[PDB]
Amino acid sequence: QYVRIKNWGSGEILHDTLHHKATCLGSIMNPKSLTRGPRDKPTPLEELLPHAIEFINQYYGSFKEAKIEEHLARLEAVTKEIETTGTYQLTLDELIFATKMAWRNAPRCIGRIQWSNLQVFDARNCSTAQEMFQHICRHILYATNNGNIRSAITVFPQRSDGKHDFRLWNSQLIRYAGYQMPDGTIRGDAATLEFTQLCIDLGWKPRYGRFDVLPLVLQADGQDPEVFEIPPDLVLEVTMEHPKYEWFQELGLKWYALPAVANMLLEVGGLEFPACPFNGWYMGTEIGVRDFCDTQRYNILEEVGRRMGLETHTLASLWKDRAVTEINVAVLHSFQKQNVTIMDHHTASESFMKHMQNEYRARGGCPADWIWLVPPVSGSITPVFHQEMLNYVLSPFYYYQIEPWKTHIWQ
Amino acid sequence: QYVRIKNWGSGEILHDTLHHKATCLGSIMNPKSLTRGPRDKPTPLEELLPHAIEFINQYYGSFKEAKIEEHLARLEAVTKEIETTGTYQLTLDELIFATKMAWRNAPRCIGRIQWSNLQVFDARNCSTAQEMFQHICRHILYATNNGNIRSAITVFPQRSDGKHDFRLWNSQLIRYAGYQMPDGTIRGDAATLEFTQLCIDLGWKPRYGRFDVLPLVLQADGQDPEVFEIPPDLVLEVTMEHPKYEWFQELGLKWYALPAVANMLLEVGGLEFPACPFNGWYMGTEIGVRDFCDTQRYNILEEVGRRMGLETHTLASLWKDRAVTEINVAVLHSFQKQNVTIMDHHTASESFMKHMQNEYRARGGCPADWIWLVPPVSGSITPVFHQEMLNYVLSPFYYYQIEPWKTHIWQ
Ligand code: HEM
Ligand code: HEM
Ligand SMILES: N#Cc1ccc(Cl)cc1O[C@H](CCN)c1ccccc1
Ligand SMILES: N#Cc1ccc(Cl)cc1O[C@H](CCN)c1ccccc1
Ligand SMILES: C[C@H](O)[C@H](O)[C@H]1CNc2nc(N)[nH]c(=O)c2N1
Ligand SMILES: C[C@H](O)[C@H](O)[C@H]1CNc2nc(N)[nH]c(=O)c2N1
Repeated sequence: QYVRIKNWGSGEILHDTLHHKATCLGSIMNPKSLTRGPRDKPTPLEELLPHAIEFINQYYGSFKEAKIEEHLARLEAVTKEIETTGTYQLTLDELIFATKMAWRNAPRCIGRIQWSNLQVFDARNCSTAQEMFQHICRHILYATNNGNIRSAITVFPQRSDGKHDFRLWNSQLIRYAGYQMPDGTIRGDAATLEFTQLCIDLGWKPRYGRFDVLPLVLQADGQDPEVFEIPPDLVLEVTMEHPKYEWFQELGLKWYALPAVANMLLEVGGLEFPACPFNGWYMGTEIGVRDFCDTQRYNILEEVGRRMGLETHTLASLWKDRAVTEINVAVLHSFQKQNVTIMDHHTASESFMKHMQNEYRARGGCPADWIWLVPPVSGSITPVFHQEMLNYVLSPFYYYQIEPWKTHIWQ
Repeated sequence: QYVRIKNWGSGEILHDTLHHKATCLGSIMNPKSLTRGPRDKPTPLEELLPHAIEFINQYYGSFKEAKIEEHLARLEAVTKEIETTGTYQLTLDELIFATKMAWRNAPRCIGRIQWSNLQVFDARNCSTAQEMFQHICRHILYATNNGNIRSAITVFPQRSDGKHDFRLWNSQLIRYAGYQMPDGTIRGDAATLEFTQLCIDLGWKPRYGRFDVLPLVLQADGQDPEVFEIPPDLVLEVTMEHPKYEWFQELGLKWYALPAVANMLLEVGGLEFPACPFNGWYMGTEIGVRDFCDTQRYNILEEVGRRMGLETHTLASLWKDRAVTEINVAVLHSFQKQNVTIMDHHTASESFMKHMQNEYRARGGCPADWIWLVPPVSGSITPVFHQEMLNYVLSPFYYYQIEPWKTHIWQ
């Protein structure tokens, strides 16, 4: 059967079949259903082996020209591998496939039309935190590409017993430090207060700035994490300026060009990769609305309002809506001016709609979390708002993890 | 136990207990879980009687000063009533309580801080469509109050066997007609195309305008529906003007002052009221963003853009965000100028947050559908966006219904 899905803007109807391949608390950010926690022992054969077979089938079934001999031979090899060793190793080709599929299956990602365009750095041979650091640097460097942003993923060694996990303690590859000031005030990124403390506690020298790039906190083979400063030549920044307001530059705002997730787990055919940093390119509203205007972040709304000469004390004036748009054009303008890849939320919405349509035609569905896909600003002025969606967990998938410091056994 | 809920903007944590009193497909507009369909026979005693007792307990348990004698006597009376007659009648006091509770339990309503402030018109003695019409007129008149908008509800007779249902075939008490033009174009409200046809098909004279107020299509005691024109002196309208753009008036826009839902079903202690029109007052973004800017409605965005002299062909310019805000200030300004109650989305968001906080303190929860509660524009600039919510069906509740024309047996 199917689930009937309606696009209220265009009246269009779609039939979801794909939800049958799946594995209200919808407005929860980090639900347990979206988390893949730690392990003390390897995954039971009873659950590993069927998952593995399904992946191999999915992998071979994706081929335009089917190769039955290779498929059955690989099915045989993998089965024998799991039954005798208690685990298995993917081929590079299978890993590349897994990373794209997991992105294709990320319900919270608006940039999925790009799913097939991903550079994969195989770091499964990695053994030390220094080698992890080198892989992360190469990733930052490749992905940054002097502002011509490229989507990439670095896949570190898979979880074995769960006592030898490779982990990136950071939220993101590039992110700013947040300090609780003696004044009671907060400096920089209020969202990294706890993690900034962790870095300081592990020997990081805090420069006490508003835009201090946090260090890499790398855990290799279950060992205690090691702190590494990101070479500043690798961190590309965009200084904020408005195309009409000269005073915008005076706010002294900047942002990093690279949106890279550092802390997620890639699940593929029973295998778990607890260290697999990935990136795309920015969507303007993420910096302009979330990073600059949330009270839990840089919180600049009032200042941009006052400087525009608006009624900052009457909500009914819509000064907040007026200010947010200027911040958003500034973000867009600044990235454009400085030759750095950025996408506006309107263009992204249309792109996702095209992708979703392609996905229903290609496989009878697209897992999509409406709450995440709808831009944080101008919702209904956007096609995705009027689109009914089905949110489900397929495989391969990118899961959240429990924060490493909460489960790590020290030395 | 409880469910831990986080407000990411203020870091605040709440514990939901109330979800235990309840009865992903979250982005679906009219799910079956939110619908209460028709009946051929009265509700089985096995399901009616326990629901009835729970309501009586809830009603008596709401008293500041408990009345055990009255409670047990009413429990006894109701039980005897259901066991012997197969149904029961609420007291006016119980009905008033039920209507407010159902509003308090409406997860999709941002105006809930007002839940206790509701005028209840008891029309349970109604027998004809002409009497229904008189009750609706009195409601429109009371609620309108010359622009000083008051929340009201008219409760028509409860469902008996389901073959004698009282129904309002309209979506809303006041709404504009939508016509498919010979030109292939659409005139007026594109969202009422099908229902406008139904009215024409039932003998309504279409005036072929952009703002033609639809007639009342009233079904009393299971009879065939009757068409009634709303007395125009009862329909208060706000003509749209911008406080700075003189050309805004030239767009020739207007909207009705009264947001009144006509088609929902009130469920209370096993009883179903399939005709119970209710209203509040407008939240600006509903007219400005949804009614004026959706492609499925009045679709004015491009015209407001051009007239502002903007890059209507480059999405990256953020012309849509620029235009929507002006439309929104126009809506707000026009209702203010014309002394008609309206609430901006920023003020409404703050109000709901205060309400939600009061609700967790008062009963350990607040059923809330995030997708609906977050304004259609300026999401994150709003406190409700950062609030994690739990969506569940309590009782009393306002359910959707299957469109009457789809199930009605004609004469
Ligand atoms: C190439 C351009 C891309 C764009 C414009 C894009 C954009 C986004 C945006 C806007 C979000 C919402 C993030 C948030 O609010 O926290 C997101 C989330 C996500 N994206 Fe993409 N994305 C892109 C590429 C990628 C890539 C390359 C992958 C993986 C290989 C990916 C995986 C995800 C995942 C897993 C999430 C959810 C993250 C979370 O739950 O915190 N995206 N993406
Ligand atoms: C007094 C001021 C009020 C405000 C500002 C308010 C505002 C709203 C808004 C903005 C919505 C979203 C509607 C949509 O997008 O379709 C809504 C939905 C709702 N409200 Fe309220 N409301 C108010 C009063 C009421 C009253 C008096 C009741 C019932 C007695 C009520 C019952 C509901 C219900 C049941 C829904 C969901 C309607 C649907 O699912 O289509 N509201 N309200
Ligand atoms: N915009 C954007 C975006 C693009 C790709 C990816 Cl992986 C994530 C993205 O956004 C998220 C926003 C989380 N606050 C993000 C994640 C990691 C680094 C920087 C930004
Ligand atoms: N705004 C608003 C609003 C206030 C109270 C109620 Cl009952 C409903 C409201 O909005 C809905 C929007 C549906 N498109 C509404 C329902 C019925 C008539 C007019 C407006
Ligand atoms: C698909 C999605 O459910 C739909 O388009 C929703 C989104 N949020 C909404 N929120 C409100 N208040 N009213 C609506 O009609 C909608 N439409
Ligand atoms: C409570 C709610 O889940 C939360 O505040 C969400 C809303 N939608 C979002 N959408 C995206 N892309 N990113 C987010 O962080 C959030 N935050």
